[PDB]
Amino acid sequence: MYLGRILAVGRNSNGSFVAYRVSSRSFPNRTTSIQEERVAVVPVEGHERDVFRNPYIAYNCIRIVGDTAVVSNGSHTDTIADKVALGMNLRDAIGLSLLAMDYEKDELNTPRIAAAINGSEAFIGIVTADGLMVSRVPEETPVYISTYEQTEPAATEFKAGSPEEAAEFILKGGEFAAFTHPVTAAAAFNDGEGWNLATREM
Amino acid sequence: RGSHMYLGRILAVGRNSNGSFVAYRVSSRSFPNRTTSIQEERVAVVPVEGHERDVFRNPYIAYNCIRIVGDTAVVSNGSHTDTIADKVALGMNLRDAIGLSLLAMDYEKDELNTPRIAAAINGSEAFIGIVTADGLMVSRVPEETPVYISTYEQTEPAATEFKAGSPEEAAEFILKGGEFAAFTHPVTAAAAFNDGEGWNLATREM
Amino acid sequence: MYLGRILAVGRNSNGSFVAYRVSSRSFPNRTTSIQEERVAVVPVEGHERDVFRNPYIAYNCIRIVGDTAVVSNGSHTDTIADKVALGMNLRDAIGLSLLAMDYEKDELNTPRIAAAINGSEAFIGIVTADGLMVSRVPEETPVYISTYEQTEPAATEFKAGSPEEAAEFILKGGEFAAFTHPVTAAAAFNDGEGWNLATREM
Amino acid sequence: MYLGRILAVGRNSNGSFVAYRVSSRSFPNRTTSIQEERVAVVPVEGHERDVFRNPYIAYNCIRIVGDTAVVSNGSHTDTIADKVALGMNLRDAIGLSLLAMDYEKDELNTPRIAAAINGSEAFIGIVTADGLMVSRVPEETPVYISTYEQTEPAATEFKAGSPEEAAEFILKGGEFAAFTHPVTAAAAFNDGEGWNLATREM
Ligand SMILES: O=c1[nH]cnc2c1ncn2[C@@H]1O[C@H](COP(=O)(O)O)[C@@H](O)[C@H]1O
Ligand SMILES: O=c1[nH]cnc2c1ncn2[C@@H]1O[C@H](COP(=O)(O)O)[C@@H](O)[C@H]1O
Ligand SMILES: O=c1[nH]cnc2c1ncn2[C@@H]1O[C@H](COP(=O)(O)O)[C@@H](O)[C@H]1O
Ligand SMILES: O=c1[nH]cnc2c1ncn2[C@@H]1O[C@H](COP(=O)(O)O)[C@@H](O)[C@H]1O
Repeated sequence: MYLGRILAVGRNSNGSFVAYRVSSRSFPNRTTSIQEERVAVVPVEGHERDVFRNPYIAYNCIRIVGDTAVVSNGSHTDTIADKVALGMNLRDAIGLSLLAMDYEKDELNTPRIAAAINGSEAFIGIVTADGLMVSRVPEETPVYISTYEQTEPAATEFKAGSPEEAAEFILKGGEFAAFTHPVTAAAAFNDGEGWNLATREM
Repeated sequence: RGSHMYLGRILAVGRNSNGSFVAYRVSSRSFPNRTTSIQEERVAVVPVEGHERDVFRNPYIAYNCIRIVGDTAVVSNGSHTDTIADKVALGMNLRDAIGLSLLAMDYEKDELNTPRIAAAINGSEAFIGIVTADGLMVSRVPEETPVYISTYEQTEPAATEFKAGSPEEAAEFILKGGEFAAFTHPVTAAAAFNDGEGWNLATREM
Repeated sequence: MYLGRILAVGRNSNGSFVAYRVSSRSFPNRTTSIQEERVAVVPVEGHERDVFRNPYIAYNCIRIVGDTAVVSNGSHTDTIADKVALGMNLRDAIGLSLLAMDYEKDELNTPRIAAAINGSEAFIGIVTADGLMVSRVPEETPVYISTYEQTEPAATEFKAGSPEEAAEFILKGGEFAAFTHPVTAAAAFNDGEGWNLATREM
Repeated sequence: MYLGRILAVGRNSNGSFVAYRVSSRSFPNRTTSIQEERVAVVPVEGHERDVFRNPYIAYNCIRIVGDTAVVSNGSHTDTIADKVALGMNLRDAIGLSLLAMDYEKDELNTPRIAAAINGSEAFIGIVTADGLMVSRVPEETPVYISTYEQTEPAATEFKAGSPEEAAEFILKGGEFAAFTHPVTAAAAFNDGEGWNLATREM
């Protein structure tokens, strides 16, 4: 039931997207913030100092580089987006970044997850204490992955026609309604005219 | 799927009640004139006498398929066997050695985008990996069971009750034993086995 | 004369060490903090929010993993230290981490610098918009490198017999006295009985 | 005076190029062969079996991928070219390939050298038992590097207006005339209308 941090990526009849949701037990005092071409997970007012207690709770969860949208549960969002910006195919950008940064060094060896999608293809990846996996996202269906339990891509009928709807869906919609401890969500959606961002709170 | 019993190159890795091992088998349709050769701490896949020039026709048919570096055994379907073994020798955990090598070398640029597969195992752990046109995967080998993977069809680790108590038996098994008997076009096989007193090598022919 | 962030690594008659110094014009309100097996560069009281303005000003500058000391001007200190901890020679740990993380995406394409040293060898590295370099530290002499100007290893007669002295030296000693805008420094020293840490302020 | 394998890269008033020269003491029975978009170093008739004695003597020394020319002293020519073809900037393609493949495991720890150049930029690299280096080629001057002695980029007034002239020059021209044991050379030249290849023998 508790999947921790979750991300979804893919395309539906309305367009392409990436969605992100923070689920948390020990660090629930966080929200999402939209800035230029990116969405950051940051502490809510009055909890700024939490970033000094744990180095894995504040980071950009979404980055937009040209026609590409990158989503992840950590600072590797920037590592991956930067490589894409400097010229590197999606598979290698995710693969190299995850191989180098590796799983998080906390009490649970929390995995680093990520995905990236452009106009022609998409990839999803994860690195844990047991391995590294980067795979092409099925053209026929959107998928999601999480840091706990669902540490493997899983198909999902992700319905959404805007970033607002995408963020809401991963937060409280469909099968995601059953995953516990929701805190905040964000998403990027491209209906063909460019990437738009949005966030949703409980 | 089912009607496609040709798996191409196959490797197996794991431990059983007799010890730890890596096994390799060459299955081939277009390059069946090859054999395995044992050299110092390694086993190479090479053309049989009279076909030496094939290496100049295709750069992926001759290579070391097994390398032993200290307590570690490395197995793969290409020259990345050396890339990985070298990193292990210079100090690099198994997962990263395989991951970095496969990420860099990538799938083979032939008519089928033939994947590069590999595995490595030491006294405490083992990892298996593959890189294809659709991705990269390196995973810890289950302590409870040996696994195998191939370049075609079985491009994902699969459990196997690998019975063997020596490198000779391991090579024979992946060549004609158990479920491997059903995989077509066998050519030659090799294996490394460690019963606790060190890695020993062997090859088997049809 | 402004070298930005500086690091030194090597051995002298007293032992082996790594030293780090923060020089800064736009973010001078920072100090160094010692925690378990590491030293972090963090904002001084009342400036915590600066970490949300620039993602490159707060990070562990020194990490100790067993017999190895790692020093760097960014979060790649952890990326490198983690690889060393999981088994990876110094050259590759630095090489892989810098190749993946790359130079910083600010107004100056600020390079990422790093060094690591154990009982038998040491390496130093840098990645800029013009390249990547990782090299063995000369056994005969300590060296230093910075993010601006001295973007290449340079020999230095680094005198010090403790982490306190090492931190002081890179802050105000020898040729470092001429490098401007000093803010805070830290160092790790091993006289043969283990790595000890220290920080020094102006 | 013996530099082993040598490569040059850069641009002059006539165009851009990469040049390669095999110098050898123990394996002089080799020549260069032009194939589709590539030049291979192979044994001369009657010495085919040498490839089974040493794994580092036969390989593609030049690969052309679209607007990019790649040159190297080993099979990493393909590793690098393939990454460029699949989308990867020149610096990272060379950096990743050299980091992974490393120096050659022979009696001399022979380095792996490489360079790549397209319409807007060029990079040169080397990996030895002492390190890894990938750097931007100066826009103002061509440079060369070798496996022995000149294991660092060096400026060269490389005169040539065609691949034939480029191959000849690195083989017997200018300062290269002084480097001993020449065997065979090859080059790729782009005067603006595409990459053309050529080889030259003593
Ligand atoms: O948003 C996040 N991304 C990545 N790791 C996180 C995040 N939030 C928490 N963690 C890590 O996961 C552990 C578990 O957090 P929890 O499951 O929410 O209680 C923490 O101690 C952190 O180290
Ligand atoms: O032993 C091998 N290892 C890796 N690739 C191979 C090997 N043998 C053949 N190949 C590649 O796989 C393609 C198919 O070989 P085949 O399946 O035997 O017909 C060839 O064109 C080669 O590029
Ligand atoms: O300690 C540091 N490590 C890495 N980058 C830094 C650090 N301090 C500042 N920077 C970056 O360098 C730029 C210039 O900083 P300044 O030279 O101190 O004014 C900043 O805008 C940051 O992006
Ligand atoms: O063309 C080449 N590229 C890379 N290494 C080579 C080449 N030729 C020879 N070598 C390596 O360099 C060593 C010395 O070659 P030599 O200097 O020509 O005698 C050999 O044993 C090989 O391992």
